[PDB]
Amino acid sequence: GDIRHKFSNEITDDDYDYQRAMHVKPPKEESLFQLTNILSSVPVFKTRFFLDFIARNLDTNSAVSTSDFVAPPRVHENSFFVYHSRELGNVIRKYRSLESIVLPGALLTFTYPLFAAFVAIPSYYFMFNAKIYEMSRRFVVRMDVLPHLEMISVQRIGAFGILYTKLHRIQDLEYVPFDQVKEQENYLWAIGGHGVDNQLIFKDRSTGEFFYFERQGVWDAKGLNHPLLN
Amino acid sequence: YYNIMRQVSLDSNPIVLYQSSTFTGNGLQEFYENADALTKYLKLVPFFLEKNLYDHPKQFVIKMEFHPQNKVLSLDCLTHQGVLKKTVNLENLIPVPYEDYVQFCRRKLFNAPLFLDTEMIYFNTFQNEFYVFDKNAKWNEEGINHPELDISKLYNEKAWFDSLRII
Amino acid sequence: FQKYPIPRYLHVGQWIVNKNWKWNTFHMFFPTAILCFMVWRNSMISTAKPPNYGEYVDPQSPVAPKAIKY
Amino acid sequence: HGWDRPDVPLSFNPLYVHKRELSIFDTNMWMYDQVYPEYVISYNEIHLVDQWKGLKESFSQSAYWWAMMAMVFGFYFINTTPRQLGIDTNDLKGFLGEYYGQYKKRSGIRSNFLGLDVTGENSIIQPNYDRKNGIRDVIDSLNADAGKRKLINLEAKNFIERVEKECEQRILKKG
Amino acid sequence: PLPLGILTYGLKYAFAGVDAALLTYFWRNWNFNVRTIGLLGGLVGIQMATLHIPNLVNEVVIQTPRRRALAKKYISAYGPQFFHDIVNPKYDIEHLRHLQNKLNPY
Amino acid sequence: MLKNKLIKFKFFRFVQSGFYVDFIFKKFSEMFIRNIFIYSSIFFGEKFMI
Amino acid sequence: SSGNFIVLFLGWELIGLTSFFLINFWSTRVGTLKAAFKAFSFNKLSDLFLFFAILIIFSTTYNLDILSFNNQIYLYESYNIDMFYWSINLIEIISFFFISCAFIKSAQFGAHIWLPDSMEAPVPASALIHSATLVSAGIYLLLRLSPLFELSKYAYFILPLIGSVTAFYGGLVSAFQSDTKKTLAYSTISHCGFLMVSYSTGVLEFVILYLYVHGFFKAATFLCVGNVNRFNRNIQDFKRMGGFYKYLPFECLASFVCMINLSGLPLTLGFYIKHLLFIGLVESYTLYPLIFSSLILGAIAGVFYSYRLFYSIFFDTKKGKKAIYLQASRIILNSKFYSNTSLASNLSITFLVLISYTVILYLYCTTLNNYYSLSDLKSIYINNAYSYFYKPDYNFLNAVSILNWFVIILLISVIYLNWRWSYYYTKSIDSLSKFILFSFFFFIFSKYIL
Amino acid sequence: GAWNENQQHYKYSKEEIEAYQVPMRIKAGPCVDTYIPLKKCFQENPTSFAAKMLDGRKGKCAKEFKYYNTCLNHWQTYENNSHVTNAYWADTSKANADGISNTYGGSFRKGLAWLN
Amino acid sequence: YLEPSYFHETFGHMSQPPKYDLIDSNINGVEKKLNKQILHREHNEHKLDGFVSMFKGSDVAK
Amino acid sequence: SGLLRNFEKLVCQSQLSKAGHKLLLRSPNSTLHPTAFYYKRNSSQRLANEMDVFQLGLAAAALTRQANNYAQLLDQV
Amino acid sequence: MSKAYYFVKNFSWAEVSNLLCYGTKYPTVLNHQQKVTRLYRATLRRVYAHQVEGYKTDFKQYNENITDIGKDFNKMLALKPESLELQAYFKKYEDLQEELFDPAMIIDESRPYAASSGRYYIFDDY
Ligand SMILES: Nc1ncnc2c1ncn2[C@@H]1O[C@H](COP(=O)(O)OP(=O)(O)O)[C@@H](O)[C@H]1O
Repeated sequence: GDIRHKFSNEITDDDYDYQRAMHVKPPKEESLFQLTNILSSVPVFKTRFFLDFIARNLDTNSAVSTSDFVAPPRVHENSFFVYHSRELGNVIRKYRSLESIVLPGALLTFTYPLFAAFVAIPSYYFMFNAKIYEMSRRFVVRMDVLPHLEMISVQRIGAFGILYTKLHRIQDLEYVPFDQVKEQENYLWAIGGHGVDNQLIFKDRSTGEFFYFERQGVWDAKGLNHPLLN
Repeated sequence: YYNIMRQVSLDSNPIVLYQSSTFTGNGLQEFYENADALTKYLKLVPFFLEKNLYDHPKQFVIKMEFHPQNKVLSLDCLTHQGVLKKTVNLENLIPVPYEDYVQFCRRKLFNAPLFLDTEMIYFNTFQNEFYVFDKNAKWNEEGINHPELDISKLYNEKAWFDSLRII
Repeated sequence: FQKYPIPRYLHVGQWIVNKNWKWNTFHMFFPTAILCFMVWRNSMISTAKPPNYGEYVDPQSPVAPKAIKY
Repeated sequence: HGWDRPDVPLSFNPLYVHKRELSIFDTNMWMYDQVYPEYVISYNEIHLVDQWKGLKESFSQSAYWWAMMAMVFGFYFINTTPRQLGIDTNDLKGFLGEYYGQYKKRSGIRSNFLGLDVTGENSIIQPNYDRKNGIRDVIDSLNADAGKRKLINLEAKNFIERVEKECEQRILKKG
Repeated sequence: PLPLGILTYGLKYAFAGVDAALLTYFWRNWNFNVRTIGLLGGLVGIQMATLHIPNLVNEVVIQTPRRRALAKKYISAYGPQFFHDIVNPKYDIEHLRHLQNKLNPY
Repeated sequence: MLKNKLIKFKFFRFVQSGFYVDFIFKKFSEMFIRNIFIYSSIFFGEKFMI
Repeated sequence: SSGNFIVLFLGWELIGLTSFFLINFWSTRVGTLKAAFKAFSFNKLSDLFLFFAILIIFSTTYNLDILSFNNQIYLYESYNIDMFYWSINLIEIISFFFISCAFIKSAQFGAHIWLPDSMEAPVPASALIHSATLVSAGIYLLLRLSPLFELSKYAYFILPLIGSVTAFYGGLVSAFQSDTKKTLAYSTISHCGFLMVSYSTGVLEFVILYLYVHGFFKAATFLCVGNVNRFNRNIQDFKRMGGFYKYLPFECLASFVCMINLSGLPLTLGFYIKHLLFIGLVESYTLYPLIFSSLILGAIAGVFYSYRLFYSIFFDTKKGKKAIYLQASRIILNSKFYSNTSLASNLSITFLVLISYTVILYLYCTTLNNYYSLSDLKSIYINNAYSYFYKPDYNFLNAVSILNWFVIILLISVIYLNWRWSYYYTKSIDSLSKFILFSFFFFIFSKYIL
Repeated sequence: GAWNENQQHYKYSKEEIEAYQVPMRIKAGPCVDTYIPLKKCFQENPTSFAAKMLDGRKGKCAKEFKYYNTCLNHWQTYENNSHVTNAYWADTSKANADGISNTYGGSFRKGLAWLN
Repeated sequence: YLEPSYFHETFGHMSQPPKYDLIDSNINGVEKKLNKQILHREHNEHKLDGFVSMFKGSDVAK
Repeated sequence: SGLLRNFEKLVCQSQLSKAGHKLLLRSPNSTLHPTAFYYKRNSSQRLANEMDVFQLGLAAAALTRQANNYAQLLDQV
Repeated sequence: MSKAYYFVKNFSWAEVSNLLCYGTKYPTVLNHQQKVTRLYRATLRRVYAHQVEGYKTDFKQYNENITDIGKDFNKMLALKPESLELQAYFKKYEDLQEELFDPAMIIDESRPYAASSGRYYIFDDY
């Protein structure tokens, strides 16, 4: 319902081009200083060596997803894969692997490691463990069902960025209510309860183990629709 | 809501419903052979940089097949590494707009090339990745108008309108 | 807020606009400026300022503070 | 625009019909107004019942913030040493010296200029030359701190002189 | 020498940032290889050489004309014999501290 | 810490209320006004004493 | 511009009357009348205390000249007045009265209630009252009577603890306020507490610089908040606001600059003022631990409130009513004059910010430079705290490092805390991890590698 | 010779100091002699606030600036005892062994966080 | 940029850019080496004399 | 994902997406046999009271295997 | 258009709670269905006042809470007024509202005793 054509001195659309830097607009024209224009104009980018480097560096084509159904590798001989983390698990592993370098790197590079500890201790206790450390502790990276032992083989992350798989009794599994585990883990569920589905959390009753699955995790129907898992 | 994985197959006679006109070739070498496709790929290098460095899950679709027998999409997109074929559940693909696709990346992307049809973003929620076709492309009118691709068979209000939201 | 009728008999200043505001402003500025100049002269008649830079008060001058002689 | 909105309705200032007798037992306890009269004071924290209950709840909740302050103070005190601050050591006759001079002057204990035989003691605000209280203790503490700093500087100078003399002797001792 | 400017500080910071980004890409992707290590070492060496170059370029281009002009002005004021005697290793620094500069108004 | 007592709205309400200092001071002032002006001054002062 | 004790009382009374009338902007509304009455009562109590102090001073000296009194305040230090059955020192009672009168005006604990309730005044009225004048009365009064406040034991113990507690309380309150007016008032209270603590430090230059910078920045922030409320139809709470950055770009940018300057954030005039305030603390206080804790807590709290306000008003979800945005979202309004605020207001804000920046730069040049260009402060008590500003040791450096590390930790927490689930919550964690790794690599490479 | 002494080593009378409008803070310190020439040059050579805050060598007022800088460094080191403070911070063991300052060393606690 | 003491506090005093005059190459020979050694000794003695003065220069003003 | 690096060893997602593939994942610290899970002596009650059929049988077989290994090592003592 | 005299009159905490739940200090005058509807509407408004508008919102959590509140309200409405379950549900909703009692609640100008109310004196034709 614009009436811009009626008046001549009215602001034109061509004038409103500096607002593209803050307001997202569909492409109307590519700038001379645009990165795409720079790439498509310089004959240096037309060399075969640059194209070969572009095709043979960065992310590889093999790891890119190609199907709506995927099958990970087999942990054991007779187990059945059920659930697997896709991106959240990788990011958690990368975050836990930061301590594999930063902790030694700071130890060899900080003049006051005592000050670093006196700072980070409350950060872990009050801000970090309830955010990342305990979330990764309760994170279930991969979960399969071993039929021979009628158990669940679950591989999860460990503090220094490690992987560890354990077998837990299926009869020890109980459905954990979010309301039943709300208040006692309030800050844990408040700051970092976003990545896991509070409507689906399990518990191994043998050692009081809490198993949490990512809200974006990949679940296999064949494993879910098994006699072991009802 | 739930990411339940179910095995699918191919109809073995999938209908080719869309093929990029400019990006015609066997793969990366064929695109390098064509000068115009080479310039398009040079422009799409910013798309590759956005996907890799800026962590933007997205694909530049250059061809497509449809397997209504298996209810699957058999797209064939192009990237800095070459041509990649993607099989997608027909229930896992939804429409999306240019503003939504752009704002899906928290970091600011580079200047867009003109070879992208901004109004036809396609999000694979199961893979959670956006896809943009080529502006210069040929779309099969009969292939798109098959009874399987009807909005009555595909368009669900909850998935279409509220599944992908950024706050 | 949307303007509403006010009693013409009421001596209110609610959003009162005068068309001849220019002449009234000029008249209320000029004589006020003259009065301000006169008051400024009267106030500057009796003033105290710190001594100038580089000037030191010799204590023998009467300008220096005096003491009551018993 | 688009709708000829009428004048502002008179309901914007509704008239209050007093349904309860404003007893003289609450004189000026309610701010009277022909439109929307109010109570004299506002308690927006009506969730708290009473003043004693409110104080108890506030003291219970303030414990967490008090503990946080204590933790911050401990983290600072277990990771820092006392500093060297005080009055300007080079100036002993100013704020410090004037106090001792006035305490040694005691001009308020002299006789009247006209022989009236009435001294500063003959007043409600009477001079007192032997107070030794109030800011006098703080002045003494500041003087002690300045003396400690000056002694530290002098000891540093003496130790440096001793170090230089020992180095000269050892260089001379070797021969 | 002239003080280090915005260009030099920014060049140093950009080299450090590029190295940090490369190290992040390596560690995060676990892409640590012999070729990557050699490229990183070569980049570090080239960055050091370039950082030494801007200082050399600035110092030479600025000071050398200014130093030549100042020396020529002082040569006419003091003397080549005095300058050489100062350059001679037999001079005493104690007297050199007590020597007066004829171009010092004081 | 899995549960933070400072994360609940009750802690948030107490903090945003300025530790209820306003409530305490207002209750004390109201008690003073009720006891002094009406009870002590007007009633015991004017009605009774005067 | 008071020259005599009568002039100071006249000025205080005029300020009180002006505040009472200004707060009563909507005289037809009796709800604000309660706040106006509370403010008037507080001002009257302050005026009574000031009158009692002035009467005591006159009975002591019978001279109303402020300059002469300051030049003669050291005379009668050794004296006492027989009040009831107690005999307190002459300086003690007058100093206590002056300090109480200042605390009533310059909002302190127990007397800061009227400051938050004073938000019922219009936007410019609140901007004027909160930034200075009513808020700057106490600091100016204390600075004018600097020699009198120098030799008071009651002031010595009262000023540091009261200032630190008030600053901490104001900061914590501003950290929890959703109303823009309430958040701004609590931040102003925190700034007044910090200014009082600086006055307790004994260095006047830091007090003057903090006053100027805080006043300018608070005025800018108050103007931005008033503009936002005007766009929100007199709604001051940020809980029902959001997406206003696209509506008001100028307001968003000005608010960002003002919050960066005012919140004591690092690398600014606020950071310099905070460092100067932390430098001059004396360690002879009996309640030193609590004072230090309160000072640190009040220093750290500004950034959280500023960031929360900025994000909620400008870059949060559309928590505002659909009417506020959609009514101006009509295509018809699109023209060369489209603006959510007034061009005159925006230009005034820009000019005021530029002038304030220039004046603060000039003040820092005159005071904070190597050559002290300040005139005589008329103070005979000069502390050695300037030595630390000229040449401190590594202990103060490590203390400042600890403070900056707490600030950086708070910034990181506010940067990556996922208070709500989101499509990029995992992506936010990945971004935070990448930032930490890159920061570690840059710290390693820039100091050791190159 | 003295750090507070001016290049010409002359004492300024109270009348001259008041005529120089020297700050009372500077008058409190012992570096008045050097600050007198620097103040005289600055008053005789006007520089803007941006100029003075931006000039590194203080422009024309250079020798007086250096003398005042030395005097102020001495004054601020003595009043803060920063010399012995930094000495003890460099090595708590060496300072305790050398007996540089008994009072400073007797309460010298570096702190666990600051490298124990 | 002009006040990096804040960066020198929290992040420490990092590595500065290479700042050197590189003007001693005006001459050549063992005389240049002797001059460089004399300059190093002069810098060390200047540090020592500064320490001695800052330690003994406390009693200059009384 | 990797620069100046070869992805020859990486498993293709095309191979991964196929159900029934011969892909096997070997993970560190992966306990594929609960031999020591149900091993416990000096129980306050009987092993049958404390443990169920599955755990009891697994522990019994583990003990038998350990005894067999020890006896096999005893032939050269 | 409710008279926002919640903090303008010297009403007790019980009075404030009654005004919040049913809008009247004497909710016993309200009927069963009327009281149930008023409680449901007040609970929805208070939930939106903390989960749809506030510090940080979550649309999915708000929807889930709304569904739970709707189920509880349907159960209460289909129950008898003289039922222990209905009274228990009413108490639960009142306690949920009381836990959400925000002293600095946003008062819309459309309220009779609002903050912006009483700003101007409207002159009648008289
Ligand atoms: N004169 C009075 N005496 C006692 N209480 C009063 C008086 N005026 C007002 N109130 C209190 O103020 C509140 C507001 O009453 P009002 O709104 O006029 O009645 P209603 O809610 O029936 O319209 C009442 O709950 C009442 O308790």
